Amino acid sequence: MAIKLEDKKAIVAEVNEAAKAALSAVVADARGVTVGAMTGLRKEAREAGVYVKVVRNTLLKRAVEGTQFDVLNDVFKGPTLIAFSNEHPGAAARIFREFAKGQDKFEIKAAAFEGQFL
Amino acid sequence: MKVRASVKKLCRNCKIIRRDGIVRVICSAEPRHKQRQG
Amino acid sequence: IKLQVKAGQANPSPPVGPALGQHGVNIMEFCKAFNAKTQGQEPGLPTPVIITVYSDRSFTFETKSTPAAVLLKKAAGITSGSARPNSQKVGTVTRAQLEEIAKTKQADLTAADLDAAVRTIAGSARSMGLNVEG
Amino acid sequence: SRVAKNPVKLPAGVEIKLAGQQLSIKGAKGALELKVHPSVEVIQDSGELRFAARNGDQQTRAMAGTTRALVNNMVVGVSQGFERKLQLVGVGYKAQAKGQVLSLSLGFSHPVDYELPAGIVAETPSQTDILIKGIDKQLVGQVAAEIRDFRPPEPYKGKGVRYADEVVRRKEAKK
RNA sequence: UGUCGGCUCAUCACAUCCUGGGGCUGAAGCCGGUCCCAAGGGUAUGGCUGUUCGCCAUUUAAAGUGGUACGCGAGCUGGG
RNA sequence: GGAGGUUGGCUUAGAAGCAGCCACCCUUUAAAGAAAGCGUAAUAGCUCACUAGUCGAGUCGGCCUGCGCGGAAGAUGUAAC
Ligand SMILES: [Mg+2]
Ligand SMILES: [Mg+2]
Ligand SMILES: [Mg+2]
Ligand SMILES: [Mg+2]
Ligand SMILES: [Mg+2]
Ligand SMILES: [Mg+2]
Ligand SMILES: [Mg+2]
Ligand SMILES: [Mg+2]
Ligand SMILES: [Mg+2]
Ligand SMILES: [Mg+2]
Ligand SMILES: [Mg+2]
Ligand SMILES: [Mg+2]
Ligand SMILES: [Mg+2]
Ligand SMILES: [Mg+2]
Ligand SMILES: [Mg+2]
Ligand SMILES: [Mg+2]
Ligand SMILES: [Mg+2]
Ligand SMILES: [Mg+2]
Ligand SMILES: [Mg+2]
Ligand SMILES: [Mg+2]
Ligand SMILES: [Mg+2]
Ligand SMILES: [Mg+2]
Ligand SMILES: [Mg+2]
Ligand SMILES: [Mg+2]
Ligand SMILES: [Mg+2]
Ligand SMILES: [Mg+2]
Ligand SMILES: [Mg+2]
Ligand SMILES: [Mg+2]
Ligand SMILES: [Mg+2]
Ligand SMILES: [Mg+2]
Ligand SMILES: [Mg+2]
Ligand SMILES: [Zn+2]
Repeated sequence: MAIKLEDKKAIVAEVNEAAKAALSAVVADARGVTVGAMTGLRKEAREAGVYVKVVRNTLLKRAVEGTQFDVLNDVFKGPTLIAFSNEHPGAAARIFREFAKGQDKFEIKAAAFEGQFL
Repeated sequence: MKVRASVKKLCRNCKIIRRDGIVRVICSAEPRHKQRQG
Repeated sequence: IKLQVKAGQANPSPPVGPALGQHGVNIMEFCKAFNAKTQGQEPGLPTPVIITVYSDRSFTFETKSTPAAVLLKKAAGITSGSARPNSQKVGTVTRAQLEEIAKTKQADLTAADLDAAVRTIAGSARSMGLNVEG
Repeated sequence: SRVAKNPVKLPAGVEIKLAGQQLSIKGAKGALELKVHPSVEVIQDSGELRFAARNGDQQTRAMAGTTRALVNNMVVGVSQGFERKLQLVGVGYKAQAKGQVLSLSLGFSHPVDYELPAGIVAETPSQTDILIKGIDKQLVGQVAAEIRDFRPPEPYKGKGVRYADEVVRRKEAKK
C-alpha cells in the first residue's frame, strides 16, 4: 500500500501536470486483459503518442483541478484506463478501435476531445 | 485426530476454535492437522 | 504448449520429449518445418519454439532467434558460466556488442524501448562473472 | 455488529405479524414461519424490519446477528424455496423419487428407503442427481446431510453421494 | 502380627488382551500401525523345574496389567 | 491480473521460480521474489506474495496486570467443602 508521503500525494500531481498537454482522452474498463495484450497495446503509446496509464480513482478525480477533463467527474468510477493523447491531437481513440476490435473488453467509458462529455 | 497438551497451527488453513470447553484445531487442507486438548 | 524442436531434425522424440504432453501433435509432422528451421534457426543448437493446437494436434511452430545466454556465449565464446557468482570470472567485452546483439535479439520478443534491453541482456550475464566497466 | 444493523428489506408480497416477541411470516408457496425471539431482542416494524439489542451484554450482541440471519432466512424461504443438490458417483448408483419416499442404490445387499419429512419434496432429474427443495434452510440442510451420510465420498475413487458444491479430497495408493 | 510356591474361593481399578464405537494413516481390497471412547461379559492345556517367572509343544476371538498382610495355613498342602 | 530476458549458473540424461551450492539484476507498468506453499520422472498445470475496481467506518498486533480453562489415570463406597 502506497503511503501518503512516499506516493499517493505526488503521483496525483504528476498526471495533473501531464493533464494540461493533451487534446483527447479515452477512458476504458480495462479489466481482464492479459499482460501481453496490454503490452501489445502498451507498444503503441510510444509510436502514435499517448499517455496511457492506470491510477487510483479518487486520485484521478482530484487530479483534474487543472481544468483539463473536468467533464469526466461524473464518469470517474469503476476501472480506469486513462489514455491522454497529447501529441497528434486524438489518434488514440482510433487505436482504441483497433484495440477493442480483437477483444471483448475495452468498453471505453468516454472520450474527452476538448471540452466534451463524450 | 492428534491429542496433545500443546496444540497449534501447522499451516495457513488451520484454525483455533473453542468447542464446548476444549481447544481444537480444524484444517480444511490436511486432515492430519486436526488436534484436540491443549 | 511450450516445447522445443531440434533445427533440421524433428524425428528424435527423446530429444524433445515428443508425443506425450499438453497436446497430441504428431512427431513426424514437425519434420516438415524442420527444413525451414536450419542455418538461420540456430543450426546445431536446441532452439525452443512453443506449440499450439488449432483443432486437434496442429503444427503451430514458433521462432526464437537467439537467447541471452545463447547470444552471450556466441558473443564471448566461453564454455560455461560460474558455479559460484562473484567468485570466478571468465572475461567480457565492452558494452557495445550488447547493442548489436539486443537489436537483433529483442526485435519483438522484448518490450525494451531505448537502452532498456542493455540492462536486460547484461542481466543474464550479470551473475556469471566477467565484471564489466566499459 | 454489521450483521445486526443491516435491515431485512422485505419483498413485495410478504405478510408479517408481530404479537410481542413471537413472530409469524406469511408468503407465497409456503407460510407459517413461526419464531420466538429471546427477551433481549427488539423487532421494530417499519417499511422494513430492523433489529437492535436492549442490553449491552456480550451474549445479547451475539444474538442480535443471529435473529437477523434467522429472519432473513424466513423471508427468502417464503419467496424462494431453498434447495440443495446431491449427485451420486459410482457404477450402479441410482436414486428414484417416488412421492414421499426416496430409494437409493449405494452398493448394499438391500436397497435403502428414505422417508422424507413433511414439507420438503425430492426430485431426481437424472438417475444420479437429487434435488432437495423446501422453504426453511435447517430442514433442507438436515435432510440433505442425512442422505449424504448413507455413503459419504471416499478418497481413492471418489465414489459415494456428495454435495454438488463439495470438493472431495483425492489420493492414490503409493507405488 | 506364621514369610515362597501350589490348591480352593474370590473382590476391586483401568494404564483394554478379545468382543463394541470412532479419527488419522506412508489406509486399493483382505490384513495392519497409532491414538480416542468404553470395565458388560469373557480371558488355554501340557513337557522341564519346589519354582513365581522363563523356554518349548500344540490350541484360542483372546490367552490383559495391577491392588487386596507381594488377598486367602483358627480353609488344605509342605516340594523350597 | 498476477509477465518477458529467464530451462540463472554449476553439476545432473534431464532436473525448467519449487533435486543441492554463489550472489540474487533489469524493461513494461497496476503488480510481481532468479519466487513462499502443494505439485511433474523432469515439463505442464492450480495458487500465494504485490496491485486495479467493489462495498463505506473502524481495524491490526504487541506489552503490563486481576480472576478463570486444558495439561489431570487406581485399586471395599459418593470419598480432594
Ligand atoms: Mg457433544
Ligand atoms: Mg472401588
Ligand atoms: Mg480409558
Ligand atoms: Mg483391548
Ligand atoms: Mg483404527
Ligand atoms: Mg498411550
Ligand atoms: Mg472390560
Ligand atoms: Mg474384566
Ligand atoms: Mg464387573
Ligand atoms: Mg459399571
Ligand atoms: Mg445393559
Ligand atoms: Mg496346564
Ligand atoms: Mg517337578
Ligand atoms: Mg485362533
Ligand atoms: Mg487379581
Ligand atoms: Mg501372601
Ligand atoms: Mg494377585
Ligand atoms: Mg494348611
Ligand atoms: Mg501357604
Ligand atoms: Mg490345619
Ligand atoms: Mg487366616
Ligand atoms: Mg485367624
Ligand atoms: Mg482347620
Ligand atoms: Mg521340607
Ligand atoms: Mg490450572
Ligand atoms: Mg476410580
Ligand atoms: Mg483417587
Ligand atoms: Mg477404597
Ligand atoms: Mg470408585
Ligand atoms: Mg464442609
Ligand atoms: Mg459447612
Ligand atoms: Zn493445516
